[PDB]
Amino acid sequence: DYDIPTTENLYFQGAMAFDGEDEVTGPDADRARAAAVQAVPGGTAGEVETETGEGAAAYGVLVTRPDGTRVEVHLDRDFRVLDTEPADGDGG
Repeated sequence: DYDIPTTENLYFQGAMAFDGEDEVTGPDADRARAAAVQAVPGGTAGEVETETGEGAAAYGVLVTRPDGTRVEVHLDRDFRVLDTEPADGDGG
C-alpha cells in the first residue's frame, strides 16, 4: 500500500493486507517475525515491510503460512521493483 498503486501485482496482495498486514522493518528477519504471527492474526501470515533503497519506495509485502514461509514482494517506484520473492524465513 505504501508503494505505488500502479505497480504489477503489488496491488493485488494489498487486498488481503487489510486483514492484519502491519508494518515490518525491511529485511526478512523482521518480516519473518512479524508476518509469522503478527500478520497471521488477520487471516494469513503476511505483513508489509518498508525499506529505502536507491529508488523511491523500497518496501515489500510478504504473505504465506505462519510456519516460517512467507511471500515477500518487491515494490519500488523505481519502475523495476514489481516482482516477488519467496521468503524462506532465512532470506538467503
